[PDB]
This record gives sequence, structure tokens and C-alpha cells, in this order.
Amino acid sequence: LTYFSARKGKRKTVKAVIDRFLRLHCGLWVRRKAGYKKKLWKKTPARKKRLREFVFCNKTQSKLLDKMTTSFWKRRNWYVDDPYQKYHDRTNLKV
Amino acid sequence: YKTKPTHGIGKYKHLIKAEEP
Amino acid sequence: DPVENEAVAPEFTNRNPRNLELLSVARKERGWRTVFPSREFWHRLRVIRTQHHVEALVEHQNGKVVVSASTREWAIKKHLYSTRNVVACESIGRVLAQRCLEAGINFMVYQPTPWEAASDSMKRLQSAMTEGGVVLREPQRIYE
Amino acid sequence: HLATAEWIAEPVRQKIAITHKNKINRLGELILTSESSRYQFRNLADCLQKIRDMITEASQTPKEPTKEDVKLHRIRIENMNRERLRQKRIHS
Amino acid sequence: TKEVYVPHPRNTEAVDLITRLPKGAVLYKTFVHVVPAKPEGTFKLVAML
Amino acid sequence: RRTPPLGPMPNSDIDLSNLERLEKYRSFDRYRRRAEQEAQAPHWWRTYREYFGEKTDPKEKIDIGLPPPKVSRTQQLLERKQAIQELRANVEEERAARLRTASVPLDAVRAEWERTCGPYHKQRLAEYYGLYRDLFHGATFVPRVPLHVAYAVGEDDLMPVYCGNEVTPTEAAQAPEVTYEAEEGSLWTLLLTSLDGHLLEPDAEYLHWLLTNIPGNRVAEGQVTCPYLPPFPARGSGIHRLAFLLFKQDQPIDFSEDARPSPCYQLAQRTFRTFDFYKKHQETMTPAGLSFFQCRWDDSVTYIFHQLLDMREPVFEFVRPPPYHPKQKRFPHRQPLRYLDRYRDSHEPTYGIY
Amino acid sequence: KSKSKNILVRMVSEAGTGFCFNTKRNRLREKLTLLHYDPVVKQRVLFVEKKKIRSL
Amino acid sequence: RLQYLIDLGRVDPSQPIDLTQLVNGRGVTIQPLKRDYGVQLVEEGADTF
RNA sequence: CUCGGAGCAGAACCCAACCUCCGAGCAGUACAUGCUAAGACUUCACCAGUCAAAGCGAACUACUAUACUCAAUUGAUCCAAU
Ligand SMILES: [K+]
Ligand SMILES: [Mg+2]
Ligand SMILES: [Mg+2]
Repeated sequence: LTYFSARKGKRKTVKAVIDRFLRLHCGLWVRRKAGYKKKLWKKTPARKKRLREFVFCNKTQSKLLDKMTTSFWKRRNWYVDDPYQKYHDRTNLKV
Repeated sequence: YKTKPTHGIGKYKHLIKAEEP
Repeated sequence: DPVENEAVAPEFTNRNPRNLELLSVARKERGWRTVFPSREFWHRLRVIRTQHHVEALVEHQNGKVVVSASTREWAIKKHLYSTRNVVACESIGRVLAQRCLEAGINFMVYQPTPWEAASDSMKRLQSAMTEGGVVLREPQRIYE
Repeated sequence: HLATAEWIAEPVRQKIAITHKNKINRLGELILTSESSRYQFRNLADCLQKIRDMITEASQTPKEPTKEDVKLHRIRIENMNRERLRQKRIHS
Repeated sequence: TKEVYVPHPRNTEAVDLITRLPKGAVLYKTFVHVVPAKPEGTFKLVAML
Repeated sequence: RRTPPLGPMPNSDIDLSNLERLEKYRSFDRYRRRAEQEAQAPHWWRTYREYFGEKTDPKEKIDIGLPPPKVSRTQQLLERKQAIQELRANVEEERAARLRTASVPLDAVRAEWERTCGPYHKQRLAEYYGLYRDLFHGATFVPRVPLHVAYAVGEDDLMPVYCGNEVTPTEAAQAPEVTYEAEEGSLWTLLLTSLDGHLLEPDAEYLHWLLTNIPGNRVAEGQVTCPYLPPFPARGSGIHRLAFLLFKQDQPIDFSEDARPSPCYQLAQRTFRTFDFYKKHQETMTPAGLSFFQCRWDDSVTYIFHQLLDMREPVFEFVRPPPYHPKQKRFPHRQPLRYLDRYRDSHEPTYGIY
Repeated sequence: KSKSKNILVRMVSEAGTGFCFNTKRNRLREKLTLLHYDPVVKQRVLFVEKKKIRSL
Repeated sequence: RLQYLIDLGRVDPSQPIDLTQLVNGRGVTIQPLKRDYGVQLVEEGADTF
């Protein structure tokens, strides 16, 4: 990671992360399953359905992904007709 | 289970003659 | 000025053993997949064939006999040349079907062995039950 | 009040009472309720759409044979056997 | 619990075993059960029409 | 570590020295028959019956019914054997059986069954339906007097009441035609109760009909202690049980305490418990006959509630327990995106402070 | 890693929807024509092999 | 939010309301440099409007 | 040098050696091995992997039938072809 850029002296974003993960404003990260497009001919339908799921990351991964991205990516966005709009805010979450 | 009094209730191969090719 | 007759408990208690069964919401006993026969039924037709007699039982999954027809009964035996042949098995089906309708039993499962199912006796006994009104399959449980 | 309502037609009035007899109370009022939204507006809009659907269905007089529900299939067999137990008087 | 084990008649291997057993001999196997805790549902007064 | 068995272990009496000489099952059906017998025996280990079998009381059920009829077994057996010989002697009978064209007359079978095994079959079926458990708190009786209840439907048809056959409230609008075999000078009491109908109290019943001091079998001449009320099973409440209990009175009895005003349209007054009623009159009264049917709601029940009972109709609904979900966690690792929907109250977009 | 006895092929629906699925067939056997469920038309339709994806 | 701003005098309903009046009343904060294209009117609060 | 079964490791789980043995890198039958979805398991992390009620759509008139038989029978990302 570049903590202080030579031109601006500012922390940089790892763009590899942006290409693979969606960050919900609540702090959750959404990813796709590895191998979900690989050798489908030898995989069962149950396995293939699991591979198509959009799944959440754990705390440790979430902390790493937060460090590898700048604050711009953590802002609240209001994209029109956003598919993931509902998932940005948690509900009935105790601790 | 071994320790329990019901140990071996499912034994069945002593009731059948051994098979030899 | 409340009406005394309109005093109704918030929850209705129906103690009829058949109520949830007749609504097809009662649990069937699922499982037992590695053994025979299945337990997933409310009522089953069970036919007992002996050297001398033919008996057919309708019993609940809990093991209570509901209705029965046997060639041991004088009412049936007096009209039978033989109590052990195909005619006796067909007659038992006809008698049992009538008793089932009078008891309110319109559905049951029949769980024959492969040789029993292929036999002419059991085929004639099944036709008698279906002709008599009883359906030998049970409606599926409603889970939702 | 369904019977008094003059904005609905008389034949339609009489056919709605039969089809939706389970929604008419002792006083004769057809009661419709919607609780599917957070907003009173949408709840009222759904209730009003139900009224408009009832009148459309009654006037349409559809003769298309609808597919039998599973709960109805069992009742059909049960009704058949109840008719099969019906007897006639020995000396009428 | 421990229950009497009767195989399916279509299960050729198990059926062969039981037909070779000596008369009066019953096989036993361990079974695992779930005793339902709650009822399927309750009738509740919904209206007074 | 080992523990000795607490009793005889299965497959212990088998002699394993002479295994080759011991007889084998050889058939699936012979093993299954023995296996079913073994399953029914009591065991000292844990069994399915222990956890799922209904817990019957150890003491036997008290019999409160009429004495068994006395029969000469020798004479009966002689006559029965003679009849079979005559039937088998007929050549036409043998050919019909051999060619599988013979049939039994169902009407005659039912008539003989009603005289012989009918009562025990009715008792078995009444026990299964829970009538003895609810009406008499587990006490059983053999219905030795056949009772024939039929609801006149139309002018040319009847709806017979047997033992759990379904009869609709519309068919039961008027009192049924009750006929039983009774000697001259005897007295009888006929009641109709709804075991499941009661709305306010779970254990109570509704006394739909009560006829007392019936002379012989002339039901019309009996005293109308309680007038007839058609069944009113509430919508969505399920299938109810209505039982006709015939009683044989040793002597004339006074039912002034049980007298209900004519007409009786107060559900509080209709409230009735058969056990309490029989207990006070047990000394002079014995259960004789039994019939019952199964009744669910129909549109005629609305008429009963609105007009006869002058009350609003109670509607019920079968409500299932709410679905279980584990406690929501801040990071649901490896769970699909629909995890969040499981814990969402509403489906409409929320904007918070904005 | 072994003698190639089977091959993977693309079965194309004859309904004109364009829905395709991949099936395995013996190399020496004739082209497969199968009755397979087509989600686009929501009923079972005849499929015909068009191409060989790879050797299995 | 719109009703709350009107009740407190921060937005005047006697004149035409637009983005300028909403911004001048501190009702909404628009960020054109963050690809904001204006305000979307959302139904929350319709029952009490 | 990866994967599976057995012993060491006797009875919940786990457990090493250039320890002791045997295997795998497929094949065969389906062509609804369609879709969707509670609740769980998990090779000690992650990745990956595993089992599934109900439901939709089918099938069905009893071929131990609706998550095929089989123990392992296998390869991430980028990229390329389409
Ligand atoms: K009740
Ligand atoms: Mg783990
Ligand atoms: Mg299912």
C-alpha cells in the first residue's frame, strides 16, 4: 500500500480491491465465489448454485479491505435505482 | 456404546455362517 | 351492554383427534428411510393373510386400529365358500370399504411387498376398496 | 353497505354478496382491509382496487374452468363419499 | 433408541442377510429420533363478522 | 470399561453351536412377522414407543355399560358348522369360488355384524375418536343397543349417522329420526352433545338435544328436557364431534335440574358436561347406545349465529408459529446477500434522517 | 491423462430460444438428440448437438 | 423533512420552492462534484404532510 | 511433493515420522444432474468443500421414486477464445 503518495502525500486506494468487492455503507463487503465460472460441466447444480451466491466477508477480511481503500469508497451514495440500496443499512441488529 | 449395558445389541455376524469363496 | 353469547375465547381448542388430520396440516411421521415400511402416513391399510383367514386393518400411524374386516367374523364367513381364496380377499375389501366410509376414513396408504402387490388377491382387494370409495393414497401435508 | 350502494349495479350487487359472503358482516357491510404497506395512502389504494376488482369479476361472468386447488381436491372426494352414504326412505 | 431393524424388500443385500438368519433371531440397530417440541399451529379468533 | 446388560439380550436363546442345523427364515415375510412381534414386546432399553407412544394409565378402563349377553357356545358352534357344510356342499358355490365370480351380500353382512361384532367395533372406533376420553374421562362402555340416527334431507332421502361420517350443518338443521330396539315398559334418555363446539371453555360441551324418560322406543313421546339446536361449528375452527348417547333408565328419573328453557338460545345455559350429568344419575342410568358424526362449518351456521343465537359469528384461523432464525451477527461470513432480508421488518425503502 | 473415450458437446434448443446446455457423449456414437427442459419456453423441447466443446 | 422545514420557517411555502430555497434554508446539502444531480422527493411522511 | 481408505490413534473430535499398507488423476447411467429457499456441517485460518425442509415447475399411478451410481476420480486469479 502507498501510505503517502509522492505527488500529493496522500494515501492511495488499491484498485484490485475495487474491481472485486462491493462495500455496503454499514461496513459489510460483498464478493463473488472463486471458481463460479470454472469447469461447470463437472460441478453439480447444488454446487453451482452455491458458487453463484453473492456472499459476505468476515471481520478480518473487512478490516483489511477497509485499510486498502480510501474514505471516498466508504461514503453514502444515492445511486438512482440502485440494486443494493436496501442492504446499506442494518435492521434489528443487537450488538 | 461400549460402556453401556446395551453394548453389542446390534451384533449379527455371529448368527450367520462365515462365507468362504 | 355486551352480549353474553359473544364471549369467545381468543384461542379455539379443538380436541378432535382427527381435526388437524382432516385439515391436512397434522404432522406425518417422516424419516425411517433405511427401514420398511414408511411411517409417513395418517392411516394405512394393512392386510394380514394367514393359512386359514384373511384380515384387513385400517390403523392410525400411532398404532390404533380404526376399522377391521376379517373372515373370522361369522357375518362374513357365513357367505363364503372359502375364507382363504381370491374371492375372500375381494370380499374383505368390499366389506372394509363400507366400514371405512361409515367411520369417516376416506384416505389411507397401502404398503405392499413386491410379491404382495403383484398377487391377484391384493389387486382384487385394492380394486374393491377404490370401487368402494376409499382412496389408497393420502393427500400431501400442507406446510405453509 | 353493499345492498344500499346504488353506484354498483343491482345484478352486480347480488353476485358480489354470494361470492364475497365471507367479507359481509351482520349489518350487511362489505369490509375490506389492507395492511401490506407502511403508508395509509397505499393501504387505501389497495382496498379501493379490491372493490374495483370485485365489480369487474362479477360483471365479467367468466366461464373459464379454473384449476382446482389442492385443498379443494380433498373436499371433492369427501363430498362424493358423503353423497354415497345418502339413503332413501323405505316407504316414501 | 434401539429398534428392530427390518430392511426394504428391494434391498437385495440386506434381504439376503435376514433370510439366512436362524428362526427366532431379530436384528437390532440404533436409531436417532426428534420428539417435536411445538404444535403445528393454533386456531385464533380473527374476526367477529 | 464394560457394564453388564440390565436384562436378557436379544438373540441370546439362539444356540450358536448347532448353527448349521438350525432352521432359517428363508423368507422376508417370516422375518418381518417375528420382527414385528419383537418390536411390540416390552424392553429394558430405550425404545421409540417410550418417547412417542401415548401414555395409557396402568389401571384398566372401568366398564360402565350393560352386561354382556349370554350365549351357548356349544349350540352356536354346532349351528355354524352345519351352515358351512351346507354352503360348501352346493356345487354352484364351489364353481363360483373356483372361477372367482362369487360375491358376498353386503346388506346381510352388515345386519349380522351389527348383531355380533358391531358393538365392539363401535367401541374401538369410539375410543379412537376420543369420545370415552372426553365424555366419561376414560371410562368405556360397549354400545350393546344399536342406535340408528338419520337426518331427513329433502322428502325422499336420509342422511344416516354412523360413527364419524361427515354430516353438514345444513343437513342437521332439524332433529333427526331416532329408532332403536327397546322392550315395552323400558325407559331411555337420549342426548346430543358437541364435544368441540364450545367457544369460551376448552373442556366444556354444548348440549344440543336432551330427551328423557322416553317410553320404549317412541322417541316422540319423551320429555323434551332440552330443545334441539342445530350444530354451529365456527368457520376456520376445524371438524367437530357430535355424539348421540342413549341411556337405559332402570326407573323413572327426574331431570328438573337439567331442564333447559324452551327455546334455549343462551350458550351459557347450553354449556354441559356429560361426565357430571352421568355421574349424578349413574345409580339409575346406564350407557346403552352410541352414535356420532363429524361436522364442519357451512353457510347455514351463519344463520344460527345471526338469528337463533343473536350474536356475531366468530371466525378463526389456523396460525403457525413464526419462523426461527439464529441471532443476527454483525459479520455473517459466507452467507448469501439474502441474509439481510431475513431480519428485515418492512420491504419499503427507508431514508432515515433525510 | 487417459485414452479419450468421451467428448463434451453443446446441445442447442430447437425452440429458437437459444438456450444451450453441455452434455457428455461417447466419441464414436452418433450426434445426440435429446428432449430437455427449456426454461425460456418452460417446457421440454428437443435439443440437437451443434459443436464439440472439448475432449473429455 | 419538508414539513419540518416549513413549520420552522426555514422554507417559505408562500413562494415557489426550488433547489436554491432548499439550500438557503439548509434543508438539503447538494454536492455537484460528487455526481449529485439534485434532489429526489421521497414519500416518507406522506400521511402527515 | 496433490487427493482418498486402513493401522499407529481400541470408546466425541483432532493428532506426527524419508512410519506401516492399499488406492485415485475415472467410468457408467440420466437429460427437470430444472429453478428457488429455512436451517445446518466443515479437514483445525482463509479460499474451497458438504447436507438440506418448505416452495415453483415436473414426475407419478408402489423401478428401496423429486439433491443420480461412485471413496479419491482434482486446479484459484489474471488472461485467451466465444
Ligand atoms: K372448543
Ligand atoms: Mg473450519
Ligand atoms: Mg421438497
